[PDB]
Amino acid sequence: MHALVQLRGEVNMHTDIQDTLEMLNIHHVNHCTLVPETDAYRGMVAKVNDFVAFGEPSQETLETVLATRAEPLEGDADVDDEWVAEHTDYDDISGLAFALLSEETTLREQGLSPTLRLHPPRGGHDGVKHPVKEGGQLGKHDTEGIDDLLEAMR
Amino acid sequence: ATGPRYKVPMRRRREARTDYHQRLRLLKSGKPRLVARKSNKHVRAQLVTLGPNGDDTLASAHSSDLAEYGWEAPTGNMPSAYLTGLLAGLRAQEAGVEEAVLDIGLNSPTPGSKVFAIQEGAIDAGLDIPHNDDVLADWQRTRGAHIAEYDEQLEEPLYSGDFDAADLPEHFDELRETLLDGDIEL
Amino acid sequence: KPASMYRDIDKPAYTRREYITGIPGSKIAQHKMGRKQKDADDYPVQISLIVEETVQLRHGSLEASRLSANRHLIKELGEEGDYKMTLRKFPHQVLRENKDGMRAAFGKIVGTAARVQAGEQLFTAYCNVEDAEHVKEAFRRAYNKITPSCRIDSSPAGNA
Amino acid sequence: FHEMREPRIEKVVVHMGIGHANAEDILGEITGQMPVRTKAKRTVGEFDIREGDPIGAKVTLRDEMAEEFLQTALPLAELATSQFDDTGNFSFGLDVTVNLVRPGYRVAKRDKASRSIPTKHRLNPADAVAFIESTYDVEV
Amino acid sequence: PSSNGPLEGTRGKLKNKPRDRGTSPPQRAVEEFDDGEKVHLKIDPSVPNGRFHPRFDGQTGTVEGKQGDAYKVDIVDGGKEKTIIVTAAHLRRQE
RNA sequence: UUAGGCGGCCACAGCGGUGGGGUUGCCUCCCGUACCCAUCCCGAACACGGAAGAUAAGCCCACCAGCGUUCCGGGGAGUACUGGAGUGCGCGAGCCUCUGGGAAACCCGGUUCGCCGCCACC
RNA sequence: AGUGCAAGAGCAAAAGAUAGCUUGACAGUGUUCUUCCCAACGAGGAACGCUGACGCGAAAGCGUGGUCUAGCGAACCAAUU
RNA sequence: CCUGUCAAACUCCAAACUUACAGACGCCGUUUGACGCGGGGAUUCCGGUGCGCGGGGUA
Ligand SMILES: [Cl-]
Ligand SMILES: [Cl-]
Ligand SMILES: [Mg+2]
Ligand SMILES: [Mg+2]
Ligand SMILES: [Mg+2]
Ligand SMILES: [Mg+2]
Ligand SMILES: [Mg+2]
Ligand SMILES: [Mg+2]
Ligand SMILES: [Mg+2]
Ligand code: NA
Ligand code: NA
Ligand code: NA
Ligand code: NA
Ligand SMILES: [Sr+2]
Ligand SMILES: [Sr+2]
Ligand SMILES: [Sr+2]
Ligand SMILES: [Sr+2]
Ligand SMILES: [Sr+2]
Ligand SMILES: [Sr+2]
Ligand SMILES: [Sr+2]
Repeated sequence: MHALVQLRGEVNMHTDIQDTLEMLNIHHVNHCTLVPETDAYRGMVAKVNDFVAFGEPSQETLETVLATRAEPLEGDADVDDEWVAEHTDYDDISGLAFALLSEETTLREQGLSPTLRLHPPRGGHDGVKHPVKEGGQLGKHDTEGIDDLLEAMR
Repeated sequence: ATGPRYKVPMRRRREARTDYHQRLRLLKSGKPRLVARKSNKHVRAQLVTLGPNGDDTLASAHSSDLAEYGWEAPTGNMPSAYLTGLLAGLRAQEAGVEEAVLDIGLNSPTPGSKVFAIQEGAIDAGLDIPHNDDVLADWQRTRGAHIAEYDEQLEEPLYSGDFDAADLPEHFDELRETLLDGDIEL
Repeated sequence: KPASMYRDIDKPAYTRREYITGIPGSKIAQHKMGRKQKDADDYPVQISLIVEETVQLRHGSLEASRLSANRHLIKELGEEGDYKMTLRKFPHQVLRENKDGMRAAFGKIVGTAARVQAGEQLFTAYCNVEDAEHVKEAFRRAYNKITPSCRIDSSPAGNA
Repeated sequence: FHEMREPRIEKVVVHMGIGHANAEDILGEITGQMPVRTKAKRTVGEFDIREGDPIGAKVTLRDEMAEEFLQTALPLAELATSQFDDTGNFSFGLDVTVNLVRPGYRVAKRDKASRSIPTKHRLNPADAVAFIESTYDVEV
Repeated sequence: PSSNGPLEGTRGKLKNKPRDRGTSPPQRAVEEFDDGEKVHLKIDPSVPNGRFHPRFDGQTGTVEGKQGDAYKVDIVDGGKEKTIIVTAAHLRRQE
């Protein structure tokens, strides 16, 4: 399970690349989604590779982001352990986080919006003109790299 | 054989055993083929159908198994050919086959030949086959009369293993008589 | 005519003689020099002139450089010196010139050039350990008559 | 092994390559059977622009007709080793060609499953000069 | 294109690979297909008749009937539905 | 399939080569022209009639790789080329990095001297 | 190689050659594609049918001109069946 | 035999990639009716730039 965060806007990006993001439920810059590591999804992320930042997050990181940005399929009902417990097949965020990472379920399945609307990266990111290996923020990241980004955008 | 661009004919073409152009026209009928063939000593008739991995013979008769019904004569003549066609034909009828198209392979359409005798035999067995009567030898020749007379010009028996001296087309009759009958173990 | 007009590979390959007529003859007098009855294996030294950029070299340039090169090897080793040099490229690319504004512009045929990818050997000489410095000088003169910069690479020759 | 390997005469082809025929009559007598007309191909400067049209005649003899002919024909020539084919054939002269081969040559002349004769079963000049010379005459 | 005939620009698609040169095997020229079957369309260079417009080579249509021995195959050219008359020789079952 | 017929794929099956196989069996070569039929001339072929001989052809069985072909290993080569991205480099033609794909020639070693289907048959 | 003529393509027990026979280069009426990719537009063209009448072949079958892609023309008017 | 070079109108090979159909996942539609169909009304048929691939031209 990889976390996908759009870091480059839609203006001037190929339409088929923009439609792919939308199919992955991301419609805005800084919006994040969790995607299972299937061959079908693999092609999709590989296609949006240059306009996004992705990688597998740590259990803790996921938990932080869920507590801070997860939302109901509808409504403003805050999402916390009690919400999770009184609304999902899990006991708290951790249970959910674990099942997500292990690809046992999806946010939609548990009545949550497929998207995590993150905040701009505190202290800024590494730039959207270069990939990670070159010092940029685009492309696949370390679990640690992805965690650094996701946390700065908590 | 000469190089990458060399064109080798299909196998049955190199072997000079299958005329693919005639084959195609034959298959276009949608009907089974009455495959009439002949050897120096024997004559074979097969009812072949089209299959996924190759043709399918549904019924057949060989001149050899003609003796199996009381045939002490040679098996490479007209009477042999006709009776063999009839035998194969009868068996064809058994398996539910009702019509066919004569496939004489690489033999020539000579009027009165054996491939046509096989066809007349197969037709009498009740099989529907597009044909032309005035290309079939006259009844007597089918019976084997032409050979009897040849033996008349005796001085030395025509046949070695004494099956008889003056030969007998009446034997042809006895055998056909035995085949057109119901009993017969096809 | 300036080579700036043809030095680049900015056009389709135009070599089909069956569809092109009026092609001028090449000015290249010889592609094999020195003792061409002897093999290159018979020499301890093999030095080549390598082009550093991809380009097109008109036959008039091949002839000038090759000439000013072999000419030196002759003046320094003799009209029969124990050496041999080869110009391995041939000018296959036909060149045009539109010589009436831009209407019906397809040019008329005016020459030929050889396409040389960067890193390739244009010339190659084979000599004895003695004449090694003479061939290096022949090439210094040759690369002064062709568009790109070149490397004078010494292949078999560990007599440094 | 030797029986089905010992040579024989396949055909004796007598022919007169003229160039415009009336000569059929003699061949019809010296051989014994009807001759055939010979047509030509390609136009020829030598007033021979007509493609299909009589220009020669030939007679192909087989079995007795062939032998009975050679018996009285062979004595009329002075055979030499050069006059022999690479396949074991020879022609002298009015031309007289003799086609020699081994028994089952039919394998390459029949319609069904025909096949080319292996070089091993192909007659040889040496094996040819023999058979022939071994019957009413001399070699070289 | 310099001209607009049916065989315009079809040098490659209507030329046989050297080893596939020569009369084609009868089997595929007599193959029978059922309505609804998916069939790939590809002209056989060696077979003159029963062809469809070269522009359609590569289509995978649906047999919806017969007209004589030829088959009527349904395809969608871009967004337009079309019916193509084609003999078995130029067809192949899908999968 | 101790030798046959009809095929599918249509060279992995081609080219060339070696060895083995047949008394009433099979296929052949083979013997022979009264008939059906036949050669612009030839029973050569086609067609018909037939068993004195033969396993020399063909054919079938076993096998050889020199040529051609198929596939595989290792090397060439993750090279050449390339879809996506870049305020990376270069006067410039052009190049590079990241991401996703990825050859061809050729060399060396193996594989390949057909596979399969229906019918008939000591 | 040949296959009438551009080019590209097809073809070997043939689509080439020879011989013989024959007039399907036939009448009626369609389906479909093309013309005009997608996407509407005429004449023209092609492939594929049904009906009628025929040719050849033992028969399957082939023949809606020449192996395939050029060789073509509205309304009004005239002549013709 | 060896040795030196090529192809827009060459190809024993051969990508990336584009493309027909289908299944799966994704997205979407069944009160926001998608897909498709019929009808009313248009405007439009001087385009330009960057990037990639080009063809012409010294440019
Ligand atoms: Cl047979
Ligand atoms: Cl069509
Ligand atoms: Mg909401
Ligand atoms: Mg920055
Ligand atoms: Mg092309
Ligand atoms: Mg032997
Ligand atoms: Mg710059
Ligand atoms: Mg008027
Ligand atoms: Mg008139
Ligand atoms: Na004549
Ligand atoms: Na073919
Ligand atoms: Na044998
Ligand atoms: Na029309
Ligand atoms: Sr240019
Ligand atoms: Sr320079
Ligand atoms: Sr004989
Ligand atoms: Sr400059
Ligand atoms: Sr790979
Ligand atoms: Sr035609
Ligand atoms: Sr394209």
